[PDB]
Amino acid sequence: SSHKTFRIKRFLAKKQKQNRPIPQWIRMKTGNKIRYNSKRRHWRRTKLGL
Amino acid sequence: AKIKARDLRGKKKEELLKQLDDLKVELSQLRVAKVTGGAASKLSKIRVVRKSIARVLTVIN
Amino acid sequence: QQEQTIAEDLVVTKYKMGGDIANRVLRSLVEASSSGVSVLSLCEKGDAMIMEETGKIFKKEKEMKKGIAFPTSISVNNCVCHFSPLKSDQDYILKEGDLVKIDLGVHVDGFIANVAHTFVVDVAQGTQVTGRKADVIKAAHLCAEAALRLVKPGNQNTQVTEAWNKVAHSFNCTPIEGMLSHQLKQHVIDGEKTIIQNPTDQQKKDHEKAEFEVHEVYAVDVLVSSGEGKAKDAGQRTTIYKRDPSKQYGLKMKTSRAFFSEVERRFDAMPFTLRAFEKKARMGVVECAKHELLQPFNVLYEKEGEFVAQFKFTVLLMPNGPMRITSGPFEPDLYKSEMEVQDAELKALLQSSA
Amino acid sequence: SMLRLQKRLASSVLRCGKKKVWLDPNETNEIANANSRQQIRKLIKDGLIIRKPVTVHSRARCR
Amino acid sequence: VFIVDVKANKHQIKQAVKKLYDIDVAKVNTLIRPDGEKKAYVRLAPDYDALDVANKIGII
Amino acid sequence: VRYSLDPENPTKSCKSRGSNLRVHFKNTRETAQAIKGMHIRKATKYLKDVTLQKQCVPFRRYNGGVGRCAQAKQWGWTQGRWPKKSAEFLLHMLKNAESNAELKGLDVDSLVIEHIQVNKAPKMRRRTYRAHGRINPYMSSPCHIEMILTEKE
Amino acid sequence: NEVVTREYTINIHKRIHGVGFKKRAPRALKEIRKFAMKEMGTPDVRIDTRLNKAVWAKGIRNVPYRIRVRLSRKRNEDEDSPNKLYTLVTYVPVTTFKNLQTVNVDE
RNA sequence: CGCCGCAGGUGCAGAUCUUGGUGGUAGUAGCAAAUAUUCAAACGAGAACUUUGAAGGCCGAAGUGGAGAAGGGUUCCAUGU
Ligand SMILES: [Mg+2]
Ligand SMILES: [Mg+2]
Ligand SMILES: [Mg+2]
Ligand SMILES: [Mg+2]
Ligand SMILES: [Mg+2]
Ligand SMILES: [Mg+2]
Ligand SMILES: [Mg+2]
Ligand SMILES: [Mg+2]
Ligand SMILES: [Mg+2]
Ligand SMILES: [Mg+2]
Ligand SMILES: [Mg+2]
Ligand SMILES: [Mg+2]
Ligand SMILES: [Mg+2]
Repeated sequence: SSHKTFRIKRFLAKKQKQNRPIPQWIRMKTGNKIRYNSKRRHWRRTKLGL
Repeated sequence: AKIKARDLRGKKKEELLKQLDDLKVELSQLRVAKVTGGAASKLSKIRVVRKSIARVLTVIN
Repeated sequence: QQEQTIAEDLVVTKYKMGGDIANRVLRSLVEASSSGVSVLSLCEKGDAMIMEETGKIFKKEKEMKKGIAFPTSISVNNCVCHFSPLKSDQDYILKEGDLVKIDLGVHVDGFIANVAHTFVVDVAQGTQVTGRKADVIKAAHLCAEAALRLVKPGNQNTQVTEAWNKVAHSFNCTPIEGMLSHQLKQHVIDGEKTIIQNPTDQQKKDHEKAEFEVHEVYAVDVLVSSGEGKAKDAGQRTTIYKRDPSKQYGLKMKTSRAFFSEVERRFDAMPFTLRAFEKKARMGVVECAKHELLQPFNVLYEKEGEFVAQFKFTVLLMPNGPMRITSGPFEPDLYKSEMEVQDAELKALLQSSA
Repeated sequence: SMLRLQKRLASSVLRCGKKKVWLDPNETNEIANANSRQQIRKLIKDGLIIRKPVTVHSRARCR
Repeated sequence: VFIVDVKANKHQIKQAVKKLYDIDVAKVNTLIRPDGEKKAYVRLAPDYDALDVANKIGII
Repeated sequence: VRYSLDPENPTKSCKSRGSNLRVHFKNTRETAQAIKGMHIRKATKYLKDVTLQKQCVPFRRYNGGVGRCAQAKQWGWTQGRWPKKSAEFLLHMLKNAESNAELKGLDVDSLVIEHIQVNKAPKMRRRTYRAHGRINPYMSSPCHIEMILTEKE
Repeated sequence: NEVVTREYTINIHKRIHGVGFKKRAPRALKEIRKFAMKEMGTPDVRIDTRLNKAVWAKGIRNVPYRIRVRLSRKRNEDEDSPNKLYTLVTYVPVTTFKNLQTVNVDE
């Protein structure tokens, strides 16, 4: 909602910031083994815990 | 051109605080250059100045 | 189709006076540049002399625009080119024996005339300049003489590139990586026909094959370093910008719109400098460049202790002989080198004159 | 090409609905260049964007 | 417009801008961005021009 | 790459190939059998006619529920259809094979489709929603196609 | 010549008979386009917007019984297109349809 | 891996067996609740579906309108693919 507490807004801020693709230069690191961010979250698919 | 802990140790509180202030104004300038494009040389000095501030503060404490 | 070519007598004559006005201001710059002078002072007086000379010329016709085609670019001992400080930027004082690289262009009726020359200020009488600096300027001038000889319809643009690479390898030096000469026509400085200098894989495969054609101008550039040829930036403000009329965008800034209109009024498509305004100019330029209305001409630094030289000039391509309209004052009697040229083909081209 | 932004901005500037916004079908390229409400105002002044009249609902029959 | 520490209040922002830029400020508006950074709109005094202050800061 | 049925001599032959092409495997298999053995000019004219619904491909093996048409009588069959997407995909592969023939330097006015094969590609997963809170698959059935054209006049 | 123009009258009532209410005017334009393909022999038929407005003048189900059109076969002027010619069909307002023949018309 | 001994979590067709994969069904059922689309043009490799214009219709102010609470959490807005 528009009305939110500071704790809720700060929780939503961190969830937003980590919902981004991996940098492309990660894939060139030695012994990488990581293809893409498997923890990507879409707002419509999966709802947040709170 | 760097700062080291050993040659900071003979200095007095006033000139240690002055050296802390000069590093802090340079770090703020580097953060300005970071958000205005800047250069790779200016971006890489951010860590150098940040470690210098930690070095001065460690000696002070 | 509507471009104007050099087949007309009046177009020929105004090129001759366009390079004449370019040569006399470069000559005035070289004499005036000495020890204890300010680069900002040189840029302003070199620009001011252009303004009054191009204003007093053709007093009977006051309709067609005349002005600067490239701002005075003075780079000394650490910068490649595209360097012109503002008033706020700290000045550079000229020490003894510094090599300086001066760029200067002037356009009449939309056709440009671009000249540039590298020289060392305050050459003492009775002495001889010796060092690793001795070879870079001399080899660059031999590139200018070579390109002057081999500019002709039928000689491919690639033959220019490996010839410059060959003489650079003769002097055990390398050019600046990926510098760009251009083919010139009316009201443009960035024609599609282009010449690459010291390429790599990326540049050579994005570059084009072309054959020299009659009735067109060539701003050919030699630019050789004494180190590795690599370049980058060191947090210095970009001053030279040029308007690209291909694209447009709705500017949402009042100061940027006023700045962009003043660019269109004075320097409609030719490159300009931020010195020609200042507080609002540096404000509107960023939001114009962000949406790519102006193409930045950034400053390029080599590593400390390296020295770089350059020459460039506009040569008209006319069938039975090409002529160099603008020339810089280079004299090989007062300047020698510790290594020479050892290729017979290079000997043939230098000895045969146009 | 697509003028969904320009119709929305024109309706807000003209204080009407998107029903009443008329964008010139022939000056499509000019209108597409307008990405600001002030550019929209310039096109409205120049006649490239017109506010259409209200659909007639006469009361003559009722009277 | 500045990005400021989320703990700083308007009085601290006002004094911090005044000290390390040597300018006088009129009022400070403050919001917290959706990504969690606090943003401060620091209006300058009428005799201070925000254009050339941003020039000497280096963000023009 | 490994084609099945390598050409009898790889000097008068050209090849083309596609993988994970998002067309129905069953429709494309029937279209491929229709143009197999055709001259390249005849196959192009026929595939364009299938799109225009002037000629049909006979559905011989995957004919469950396929309707009847008058144009199936051209073949010895009764059921036929006009798979537009299969015809377009085979027309792209025929243009690619024809350009490959020009690169090999062999004339394209005598090319004959001597080999053509449609294989099943890995399926792509989607979902459909059923009556009582159930989920069922909505799989796509893409296909690999390979063809070899050889000159004979 | 192939830049001929002619005025026809089309019995829309004849070609619309039996069509459902919500399809009568869409089918009238399909039949007008099919009429122009038959008479002028060009696959590219372009219905004029006045003609479209005339067919839909009385709504979707009460299409006019007769319409007086004019077929104009013209060169495409886009040789990149597969069609050398196209037929532009326009609307000819008339007060009555009695004794109206198919007529060749000038320019 | 053979031979002499030693020791087993030691042999599968089943268990509505467990996990994984794949068929026929089958190019089948189906993509049928709330009246409805049409013409021209633009962009574009490509247009029944995008955009603009022109028509014809619907919601009919207890709206298919304009705004909020809860809930969502960036879905908002530009640009590009
Ligand atoms: Mg939900
Ligand atoms: Mg607040
Ligand atoms: Mg059956
Ligand atoms: Mg059935
Ligand atoms: Mg369902
Ligand atoms: Mg359910
Ligand atoms: Mg067991
Ligand atoms: Mg088993
Ligand atoms: Mg069915
Ligand atoms: Mg159905
Ligand atoms: Mg109604
Ligand atoms: Mg509502
Ligand atoms: Mg949106």
